[PDB]
Amino acid sequence: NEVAESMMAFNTNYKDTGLFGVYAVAKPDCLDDLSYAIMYETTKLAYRV
Amino acid sequence: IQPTDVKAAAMWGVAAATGGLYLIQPWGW
Amino acid sequence: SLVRLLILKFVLSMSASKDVLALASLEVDLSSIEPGTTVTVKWRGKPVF
Amino acid sequence: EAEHGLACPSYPWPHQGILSSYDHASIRRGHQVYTQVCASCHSMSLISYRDLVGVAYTEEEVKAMAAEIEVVDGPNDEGEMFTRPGKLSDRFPQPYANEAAARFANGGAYPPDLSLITKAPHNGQNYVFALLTGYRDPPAGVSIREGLHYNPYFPGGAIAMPKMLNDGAVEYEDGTPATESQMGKDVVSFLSWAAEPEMEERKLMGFKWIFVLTLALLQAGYYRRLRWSVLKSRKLVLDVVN
Amino acid sequence: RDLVGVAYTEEEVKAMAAEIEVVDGPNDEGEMFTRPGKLSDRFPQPYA
Amino acid sequence: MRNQRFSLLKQPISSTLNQHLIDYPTPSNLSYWWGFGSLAGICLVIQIVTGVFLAMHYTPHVDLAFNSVEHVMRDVEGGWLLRYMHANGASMFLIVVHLHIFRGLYHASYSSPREFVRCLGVVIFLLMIVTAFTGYVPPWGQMSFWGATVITSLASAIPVVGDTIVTWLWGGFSVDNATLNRFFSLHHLLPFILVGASLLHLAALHQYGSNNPLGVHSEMDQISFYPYFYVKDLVGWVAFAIFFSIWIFYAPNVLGHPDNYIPANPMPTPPHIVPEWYFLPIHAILRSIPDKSGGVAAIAPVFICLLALPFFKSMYVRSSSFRPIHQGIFWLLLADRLLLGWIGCQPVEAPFVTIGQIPPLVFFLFFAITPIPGRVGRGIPNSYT
Amino acid sequence: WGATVITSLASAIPVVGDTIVTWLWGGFSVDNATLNRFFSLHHLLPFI
Amino acid sequence: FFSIWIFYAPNVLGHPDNYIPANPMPTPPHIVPEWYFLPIHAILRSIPDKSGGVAAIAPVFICLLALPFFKSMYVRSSSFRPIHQGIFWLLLADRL
Amino acid sequence: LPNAGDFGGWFCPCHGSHYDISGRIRKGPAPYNLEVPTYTFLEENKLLI
Amino acid sequence: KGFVPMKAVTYGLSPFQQKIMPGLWKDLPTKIHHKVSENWISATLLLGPLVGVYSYVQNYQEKEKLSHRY
Amino acid sequence: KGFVPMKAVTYGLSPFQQKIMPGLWKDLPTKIHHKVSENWISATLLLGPLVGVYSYVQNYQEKEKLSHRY
Amino acid sequence: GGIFEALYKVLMRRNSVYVTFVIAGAFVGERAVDYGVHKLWEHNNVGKRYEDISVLGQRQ
Ligand SMILES: CCCCCCCCCCCCCCCCCC(=O)OC[C@H](COP(=O)(O)OCCN)OC(=O)CCCCCCCCCCCCCCCCC
Ligand code: HEC
Ligand code: HEM
Ligand code: HEM
Ligand SMILES: COC(=O)N(OC)c1ccccc1COc1ccn(-c2ccc(Cl)cc2)n1
Ligand SMILES: COC(=O)N(OC)c1ccccc1COc1ccn(-c2ccc(Cl)cc2)n1
Repeated sequence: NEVAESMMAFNTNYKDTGLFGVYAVAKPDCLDDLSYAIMYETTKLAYRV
Repeated sequence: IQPTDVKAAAMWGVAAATGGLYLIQPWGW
Repeated sequence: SLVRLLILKFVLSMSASKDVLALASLEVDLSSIEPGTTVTVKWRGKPVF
Repeated sequence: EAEHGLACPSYPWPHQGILSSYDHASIRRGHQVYTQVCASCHSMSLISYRDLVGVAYTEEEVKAMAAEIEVVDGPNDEGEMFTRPGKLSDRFPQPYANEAAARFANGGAYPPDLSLITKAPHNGQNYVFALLTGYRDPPAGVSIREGLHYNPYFPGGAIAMPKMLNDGAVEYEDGTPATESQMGKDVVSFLSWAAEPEMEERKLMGFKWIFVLTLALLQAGYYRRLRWSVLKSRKLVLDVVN
Repeated sequence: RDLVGVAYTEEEVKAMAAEIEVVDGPNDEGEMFTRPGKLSDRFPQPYA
Repeated sequence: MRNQRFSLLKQPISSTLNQHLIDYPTPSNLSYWWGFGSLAGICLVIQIVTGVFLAMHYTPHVDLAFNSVEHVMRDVEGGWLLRYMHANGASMFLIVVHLHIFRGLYHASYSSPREFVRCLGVVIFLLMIVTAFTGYVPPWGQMSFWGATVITSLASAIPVVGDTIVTWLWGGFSVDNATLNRFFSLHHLLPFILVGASLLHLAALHQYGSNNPLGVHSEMDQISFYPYFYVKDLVGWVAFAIFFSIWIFYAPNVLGHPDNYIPANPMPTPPHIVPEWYFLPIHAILRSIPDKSGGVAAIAPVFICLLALPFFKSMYVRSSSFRPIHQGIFWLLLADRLLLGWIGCQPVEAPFVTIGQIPPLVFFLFFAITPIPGRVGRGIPNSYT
Repeated sequence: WGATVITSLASAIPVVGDTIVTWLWGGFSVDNATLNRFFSLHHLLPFI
Repeated sequence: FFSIWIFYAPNVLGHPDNYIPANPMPTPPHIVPEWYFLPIHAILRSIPDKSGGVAAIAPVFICLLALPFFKSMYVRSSSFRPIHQGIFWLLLADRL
Repeated sequence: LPNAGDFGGWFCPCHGSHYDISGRIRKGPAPYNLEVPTYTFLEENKLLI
Repeated sequence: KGFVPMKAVTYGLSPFQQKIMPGLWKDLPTKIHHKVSENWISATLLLGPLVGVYSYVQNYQEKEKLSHRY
Repeated sequence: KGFVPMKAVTYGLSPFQQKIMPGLWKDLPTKIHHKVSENWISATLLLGPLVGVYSYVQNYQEKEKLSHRY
Repeated sequence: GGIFEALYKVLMRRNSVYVTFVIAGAFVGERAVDYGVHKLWEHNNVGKRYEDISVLGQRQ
């Protein structure tokens, strides 16, 4: 759908905590359909693999 | 996955029977 | 529960009234005819063959 | 000052309250004051015989109360009318044949229908009590016509109904002394039920749903303040001073 | 009144209608009576 | 468009509902005074649903109409609830709309660019008055006959045609069965015109959006309707249903007249003919003129000076928060519409003939002393600077 | 005799259907409870 | 066309039996509906079981609601389709 | 309707119930027999509804 | 139709990190004094002409009632 | 939604330079022969099963009427 | 506070016992409140019911 310039998933570890997520770069009129697609596929990992 | 999709989806068939006799008590049938 | 109360009160008012149910059982008489013929007499809102 | 009447006081009726019911032994006694003192010139015509079953009488007692009157029934196979004993479905009987024959037996004045008479005037329960037990002697300077009596609570001061609740006019079947103030209180509790026969099914449904709706109001004020808390506590820096 | 102008004059219907007795409402004594018919009345019924 | 699908609310089958009821941008500082407009659309749906079930047991005939309403109250299952919801529900529909109108006068919501939103709502207020009046006749009591006589004969003071108007509205020489049958047919029809004129009145507001309690340009701080103004409108629909349930179960006859429990008799007159509480202010203006043809001509300038508020211009400040003099005139007009309602249920005598002639004058001095602050006020930035 | 032939055709539905027809009728036959509710629905359905 | 039914033949499309007031004791000899209900009235009386008669009216409105969901047909118009065109005129002879 | 049918029974041209005079159905979709209520003589010929 | 170009920085917390209810009964004496020392000329303009007119009518009707009595 | 890029040349006259009505009764014998030699298998499929069924019913009812007569 | 994680532990991680609990919990609650209104009623009115009529059976 060309809704971004670039997309990247990250995963950082520390001694007691960490961070898991997604980083994205896009044009200002694409931010609704991009945010739907990011949240739809992360939550699907808890349901349907 | 896809089994757990339907293995969920057929108990809303039955959440709806706890609901289908909840107000009407359809009696004769 | 509020959707339960309203929907039942609108649908039960269409059922049958207290004055219709008061005219549902009574006692009436007939007259005589000859073997093999037909005459009817009324009871509540329908005939008696 | 005598153009709308005198103002009636307020009596503590036993069915006034948010959880108060009818006194059903006083409805039972007030139907007996009506049927012996009142039904000779007043009609009800909205109340049936089947409406007292379960309120003041058993079904066997109404099937022997209703069978003491003759009711006109439709045409036979010869096309003629007849009479039959009454049933449970029948209405209370009419004293007259029409409104014209009702004024003729009463000096021109018409005695109204009493099946809704506690709702038809203002303050309709304290007015019927104070009128029936309110026949007095006129003040100094007022004269009344012949055939009219002085009641200060009637608008005008001159009513065409004579005083009818005298001491001992009814034989109560339960050992109650039939005083004037006793029969007046008992006939208004019967007339209150007849206007509003739904009051007990109504006060019990309204306590169930005002209580249940004040629980949904406590849920909805939490749900509102939870969705609005990210906006109501945010910090904002802007660059502008004045 | 429906025959006036179709087959009869208004004077002929006012003498055709006045030959029947029609029941009229209660008087000041609350009783029924009979009166001769008018232009507004319906055709009479043979039975009850 | 996009190349494949996404959220299903952005599909054509649900776009008109998404962009106008879910994602619609709203000013973030709207108070609870912006809640009475969806509350009035619920009161209109209650009247339609309750009246469709009431009309399955009602007979529009002069020999059968009073006894059909007592048959509902006594023999139909739950029928006393169906009548008390409909009689008291017409009083709730007028309380909510009266608080709606006084919001728009305080914050000057009729102003540009929102003139067509004001003028479509003056038409709605006229269709509500005709519908409630024409429906108060079907019970056919002593106040349903002597109120339709006092109002329909008031058109006999219009010049040469006049007396041909009233005998065409009546269908005869008086109020009778030809009048009760045509008042029933128009009463099923006019609530469905009122529905189409309310959807049209909302398309005119979604062209410019809503006003706010500060009165300013608001496009830099706006949030969406769902969930923020849906969950605070839901607090208002539950506080309303409690207040509506103390009128059905504990006081169902306080807001009416006892004389409508006597069947209609055209030979005697009731001692005092008083309308419902929500017609009492225009009933006191109509009886304030000692000429009758000048009484009909004082009701039509009520609906002319309402329809001609948003067309005076020079007023750049909208909200009464920043306008200390016009704010004191608002509370002095509200005290006059409550004093005209008191006069409209009093006898026509002394002293209520003088106290009922000055408040019709003060009511018409509100719409002439608005535009003079539209002249003296626009020289404020050149003096206070 | 057309409202009798059609509304009684719902009495062949399994075993909640004898409670359908006497709720549609408002009684035990086609009568004044049925003519009054057929009029109210007939003003409503053209606007849907 | 509508004015030759109001001024010159206003009762051709009705039944005379609706000018007798309703009597629930006798039955008319033949109960026939209006002309526009006659095709579904003949399907409803064609089943010799009654519960299978209500269950032949509901598959009339099911096979109507499930026409546009069969797919593989790229030609639409019956002008270029000579066999389905002859089936159209053979269905119209059946509804009459 | 009486006086017609495949027997002379109770012809019903509503949806085609051809009865016999006994009352139990011959050819048609009437799911039951006709209702049988309770009645007996007093002496001679009047049997009560 | 809806665009104003802007420049600002906003910070925000989560709903499940705050106290939702206790900010209602917080300083209700201070809240009451703020509303009635700022809205006391708008209630003297709403109730004022109504208390003064009701006093005139009850005095007029109590002097033509005592002038008709013999 | 509605764009097809195209290349064509069109010429057109004015309405008040032509004859509006006479092109109706122009060659009506030729027009009639074209419609009935191209639509004669669509009317043999519409009237055919109706004329043949009406012939069956009138013959069935004329042989059970002459078998009931004495 | 340990009942609060344990009650969310079992039931609502999906719509299993959500659109079935709210229905079946609407019943035990509607019968818990209809029972208490029907016992506060017959405690405020003693001696006033229909079965408290001393001459009930005997009209004659
Ligand atoms: C072989 C078929 C079997 C028989 C038919 C099914 C049983 C008959 C029951 C009748 C109801 C029919 C229900 C079917 C509707 C949905 C079917 C559908 O979505 O078709 C799919 C079609 C193309 O599908 P596609 O996008 O390519 O993706 C599929 C790849 N796996 O994409 C679409 O068509 C969807 C886009 C149009 C849908 C808009 C709504 C059309 C009406 C559907 C509702 C059914 C009628 C109800 C009345 C509607 C109004 C209230
Ligand atoms: C003598 C026959 C008669 C008797 C018996 C009778 N009434 Fe009346 N009643 C009348 C007449 C006549 C009027 C009309 C009075 C008038 O128009 O001024 C009337 C009027 C009334 C009114 C209306 C008062 C009003 O303000 O309109 C009430 C209430 C009433 N009666 C109640 C009763 C009750 C209760 C009893 C039983 C104790 C009773 N009546 C017995 C003849 C009677
Ligand atoms: C399709 C819509 C409606 C229908 C079919 C309808 C039907 C009826 C019927 C049958 C009655 C007579 C029964 C009775 O007296 O209670 C009535 C009365 C009445 N209607 Fe409606 N109604 C509708 C909408 C409305 C609306 C929208 C309003 C007000 C804005 C309204 C106001 C009234 C009033 C005030 C009464 C008088 C009731 C009384 O005081 O007893 N109606 N209506
Ligand atoms: C059936 C009656 C009515 C309905 C359903 C209705 C509906 C609405 C709704 C839903 C809104 C938006 C929400 C809100 O601002 O509160 C609104 C706004 C508005 N309405 Fe009404 N309304 C009705 C009557 C009226 C009347 C009688 C008037 C004026 C005489 C009016 C004038 C306005 C105005 C001026 C707004 C401005 C919005 C703003 O100030 O931000 N409406 N209406
Ligand atoms: C609910 O109805 C009543 O209260 N009605 O009507 C039976 C009543 C009862 C008694 C006395 C007066 C009325 C009417 O009072 C008014 C006062 C003004 N209008 C009016 C009506 C229509 C139009 Cl277009 C314009 C003005 N009506
Ligand atoms: C204009 O009405 C008539 O001609 N009516 O009705 C009095 C009539 C008169 C006589 C005999 C039969 C009818 C009815 O005929 C039919 C045949 C099928 N439906 C039908 C109706 C509703 C639904 Cl949902 C589904 C099917 N009705």
